Amino acid sequence: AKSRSNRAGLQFPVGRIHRLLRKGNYAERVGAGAPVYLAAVMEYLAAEVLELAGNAARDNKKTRIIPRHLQLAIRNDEELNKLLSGVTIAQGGVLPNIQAVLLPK
Amino acid sequence: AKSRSNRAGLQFPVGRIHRLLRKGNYAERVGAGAPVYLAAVMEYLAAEVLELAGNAARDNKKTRIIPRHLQLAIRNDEELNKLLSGVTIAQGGVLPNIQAVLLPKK
Amino acid sequence: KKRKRKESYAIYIYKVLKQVHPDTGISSKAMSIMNSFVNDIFERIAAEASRLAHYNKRSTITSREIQTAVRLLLPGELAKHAVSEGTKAVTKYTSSK
Amino acid sequence: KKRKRKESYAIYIYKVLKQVHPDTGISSKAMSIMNSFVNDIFERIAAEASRLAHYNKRSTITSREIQTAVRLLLPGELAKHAVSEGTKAVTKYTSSK
Amino acid sequence: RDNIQGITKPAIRRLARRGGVKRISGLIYEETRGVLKVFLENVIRDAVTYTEHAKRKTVTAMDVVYALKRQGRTLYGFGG
Amino acid sequence: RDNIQGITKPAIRRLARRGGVKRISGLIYEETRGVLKVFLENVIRDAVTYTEHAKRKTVTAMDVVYALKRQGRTLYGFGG
Amino acid sequence: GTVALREIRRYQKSTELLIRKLPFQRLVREIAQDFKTDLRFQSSAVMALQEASEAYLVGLFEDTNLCAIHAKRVTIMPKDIQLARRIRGERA
Amino acid sequence: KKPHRYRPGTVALREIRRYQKSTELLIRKLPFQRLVREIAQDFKTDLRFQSSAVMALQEASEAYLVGLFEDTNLCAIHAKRVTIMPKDIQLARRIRGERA
DNA sequence: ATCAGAATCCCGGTGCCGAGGCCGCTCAATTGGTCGTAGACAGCTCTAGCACCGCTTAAACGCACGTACGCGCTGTCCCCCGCGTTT
DNA sequence: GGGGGACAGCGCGTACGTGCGTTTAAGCGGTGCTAGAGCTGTCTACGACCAATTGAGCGGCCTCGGCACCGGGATTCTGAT
Repeated sequence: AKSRSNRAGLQFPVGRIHRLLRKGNYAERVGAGAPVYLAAVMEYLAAEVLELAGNAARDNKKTRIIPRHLQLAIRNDEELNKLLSGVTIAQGGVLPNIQAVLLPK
Repeated sequence: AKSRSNRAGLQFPVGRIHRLLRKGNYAERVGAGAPVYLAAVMEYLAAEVLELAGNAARDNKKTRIIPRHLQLAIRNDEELNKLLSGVTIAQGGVLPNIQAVLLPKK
Repeated sequence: KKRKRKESYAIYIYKVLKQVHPDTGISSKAMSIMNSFVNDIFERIAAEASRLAHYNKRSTITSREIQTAVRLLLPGELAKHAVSEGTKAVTKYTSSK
Repeated sequence: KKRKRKESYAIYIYKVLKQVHPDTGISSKAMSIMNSFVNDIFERIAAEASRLAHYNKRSTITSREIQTAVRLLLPGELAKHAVSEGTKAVTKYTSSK
Repeated sequence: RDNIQGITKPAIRRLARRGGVKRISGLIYEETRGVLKVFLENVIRDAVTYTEHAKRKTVTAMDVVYALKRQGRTLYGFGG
Repeated sequence: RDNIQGITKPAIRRLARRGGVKRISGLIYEETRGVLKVFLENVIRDAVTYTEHAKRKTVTAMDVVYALKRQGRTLYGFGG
Repeated sequence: GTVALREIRRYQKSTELLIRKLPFQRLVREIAQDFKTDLRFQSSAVMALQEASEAYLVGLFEDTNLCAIHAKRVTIMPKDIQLARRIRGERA
Repeated sequence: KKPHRYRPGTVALREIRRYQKSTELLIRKLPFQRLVREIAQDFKTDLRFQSSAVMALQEASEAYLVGLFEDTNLCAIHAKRVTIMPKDIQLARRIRGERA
């Protein structure tokens, strides 16, 4: 009748996350507010990643977000690079950076 | 009657490992030969560790295994150094190793 | 004759993009990378919550366990802001019952 | 008035020690280090077996899952030594079953 | 056929100058090929172990990303 | 009180000699103390979080082992 | 010197696979032949292996570059790669 | 007569050979306990500590510092020097990835 | 090459406090029995992996040439170090 | 108090960057087929659960002997010769 996602004020499926946690064999009993908190945390992370991807998309005048925007937006942020340290992005690369001794004199 | 440890001839327990696998929230269904396999693997790893520790202790003329013997045993073996790479051993140290350029000039 | 039903979040990814950027589109491999990121973060938080529940000898995971898991896994203020809003994401979850 | 019934492997590791080196003793600090090592490698193998059971979408862990976990986690000849001793342990356990 | 020479020294040159190197020695390529062979001898071996565990012989991308995340190199991309 | 002087110069000198350092510069001690502060402010903070989840105000060694194994520094010692 | 740094600046923006996929696929099949005989590979598996190996070696190359810069040099040396693998823990 | 003085570096290698075969804590226990309590005072006040926690923290910190000094010495040897430098420390940290 | 001179390794006297053996409890392994259920196995299908081959051309091999940086050497100046004394 | 070591300056030359002819096979793309990944049905042997039983695992005490500690002989680098 009424979904738990809109009752919690979020949009991600709370029932799908709760079903994944129940048969994911993490605990014998799963609480009610824990998948809601998980959905809120991953929704905030998704919003931050997508808004930084939109920043990188309007940097290079692109109306479609590509993983190049994700690569340029996951490494410029110090906190996201600290969290995602050994994370490899497909069709990615490195930031444009050149050392001072490599510059011409 | 007969325990599963003496049934498989292993010193390490099987019922304790099976209970820890069942109550450890690992899987819904837990097999029967897998705790026997785990007990055998733990017994061989323990035997290899104490064998290298006994070799280090008999190298140092000691009949009691100090953690320095464990440090000299694990880090000298390349498989134990590779597998236990980030493992910090309490009351231990480092292998005796001095670099070539840090040696005094003759 | 379909083979099987997929298990992803691409429609929810597009909806989140529509709330954040109503005029910017997405590509397919970007949604695949984003879904892989979602699954990895979900697995990390679930494994941390399971380990923390096993540390305190509890077979039940509540919101406090996953709050502590979010605090431990996420450095910076990204946990701390998620300390606040997720809590009120609990609260209007409880106020709607 | 005892406090609690703890869980350790003080008898088993000493039994293997007297099996191999009958003239060698061990200290309680080394006992604690060895028990922590056994518990940590047990947790690693159990997590690998659970992840491999979820990898095949299976709710049952058989001997093949822990065979693959030993083949993956352990490098060198110790992996195939553990595979051989585990196969012979399984056949001698089922023969004595 | 030995295809370790298929990684040509212009390709290693382009990869090294991608990383921010302006002068590359001639002996860089041999150790680069050796490190690549070690990495493809570990990760593909782990993927072979997964595929043998799956009662298959076709190496999937999910086994590849499983081998990559097992060694600590999390990859977002193919497979999911 | 501030205990930055608690990590004395002969202590860092002995830690460098155990690390096999032939000659120690005078500016080694400040950065060594800073790296020690960074590692301690990570591990002790994770231990405080672990203790705060456990409804306790006493920091045990088992939470220290939890915080060390969370960061990948596996320790076999006190606590278990 | 100038054209090398110019294509360096071009290549810090570009994202294509610099390794040609057919010799890399042949090398992957050659290495996998030693483990298990008569093996098949999905194309996405080969692309993921190529991307991850390229990213890992680019990280090794920039570690080598900063090691050589630290050694008061600009031309990289194999001993910089050895030191990077030793400190990184990738050297057995 | 002049006193017997050893060469500079011979004594240093002598205590390297002495300390590479030792299992004692070079840092004093009570200043380290004061430092641990001072650090934990920043996060939460009136926190109690076990002695085993302080000893485990001291052992882990000493092992991490010994590994850091080993990598710093490797960087200094790679830079054709026998004296370590702070740039060697930051080089070993950024190769190890410990700098965020 | 060659000298004595301090640092350290080793052996005997001894002592002392954790370590394994013993006493005794007690609680989780063991076993019997039963019912649920996930997967072993076999057909059936449909799909992409592989092999193939022709056309175009991107790019590597390699030679010629050049020039700029590793590196050997030399000079310099000073930074910790070994040692003595005090907290 | 000082003396070896970090650092700065300068020449050697050679080893790698750069340019171009040439070869080498990489890349794109239709075709078939077929081994095999996956889906569907069945029924079955293996595992979870309930309860009584026990014997090995663990708390407590002890007494002893392996290693901690001291000094004097011998060894072994080590600076001055």
